[PDB]
Amino acid sequence: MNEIQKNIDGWEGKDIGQCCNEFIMEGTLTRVGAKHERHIFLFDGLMICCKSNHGQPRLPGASNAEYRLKEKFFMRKVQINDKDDTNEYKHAFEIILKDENSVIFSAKSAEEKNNWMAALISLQYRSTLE
Repeated sequence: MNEIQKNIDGWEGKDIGQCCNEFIMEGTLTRVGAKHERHIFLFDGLMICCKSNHGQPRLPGASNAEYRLKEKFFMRKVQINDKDDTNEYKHAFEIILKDENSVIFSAKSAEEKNNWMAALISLQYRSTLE
């Protein structure tokens, strides 16, 4: 949370570093829904999306959370759906995470795209097996 506290906001949650906080997957996905980006961070406890659009003051006031940790407790059952055509589109797909919510991630790394969906498919996979 120390190396993450400088990329979150209100560090939501009641002590996670003790419950886990083991960032399963570390990566930043863009939300193709209004030119918006956020540093995604699926924790072994839940999913946390660190919003990222602009900066904020109070930098010299001990801080550096340019982003904003967004509560996303669905990793326990996600559903990524790489619904894109790059060749025809940019580089984003639909993400169907628990709590019935669809997103529009935007990756630029063939690996990230795979690690983006693989990571999600990793947990979502534990929602029936393992």
